Amino acid sequence: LIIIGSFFMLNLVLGVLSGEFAKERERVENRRAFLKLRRQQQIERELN
Amino acid sequence: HVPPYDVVPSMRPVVLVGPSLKGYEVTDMMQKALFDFLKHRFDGRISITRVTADLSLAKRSVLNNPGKRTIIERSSARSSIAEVQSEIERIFELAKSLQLVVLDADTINHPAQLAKTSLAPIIVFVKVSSPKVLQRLIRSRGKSQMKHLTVQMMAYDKLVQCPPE
Repeated sequence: LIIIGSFFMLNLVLGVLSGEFAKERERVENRRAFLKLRRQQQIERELN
Repeated sequence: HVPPYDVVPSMRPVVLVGPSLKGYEVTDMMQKALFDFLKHRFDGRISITRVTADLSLAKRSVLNNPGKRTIIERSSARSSIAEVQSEIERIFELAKSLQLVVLDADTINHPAQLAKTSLAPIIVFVKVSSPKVLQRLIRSRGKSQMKHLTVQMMAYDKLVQCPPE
């Protein structure tokens, strides 16, 4: 009961959530925010 | 009728073109640090000369002798062409002495401005990678440069758009 009910379901929940977070990162609106972050960091390195 | 040979200094003088405009803080320290290292590392073999006068009026096919004497009271006799021409050969003696020399000219800010003359010097280009960093780089000096910032960006990209060659 513990292994199937508690440890196996926890494995699927982590598995399904992790897949969803990977897909959310590559969304167009999310990628553009990261691209802005990368450019802003490149300025800071050169400016220093 | 360009001659096949041109008279140039035996040793090439070195001119450093600033990021945007010489005579301003951002460029001045941007040049000063390099000038110090030239003094220190190569001490005893490099002499530094600073010319406050202009150098862009160095012409060889204008006339035989424009304004030969200061008593002619001519337009060019009392103009600034007299000392500019007198400083042209000043570089030559330094070049014949084999001791390396630079040009701390505060008026030239573009490579072709001093490319048609007989100096034909080594041009060293110091540039910021992007205009975005340069703008905030000017901001660090203070409010004094904020009055003059706008024209300090137009002088940058005009120098940038020049071909790297």
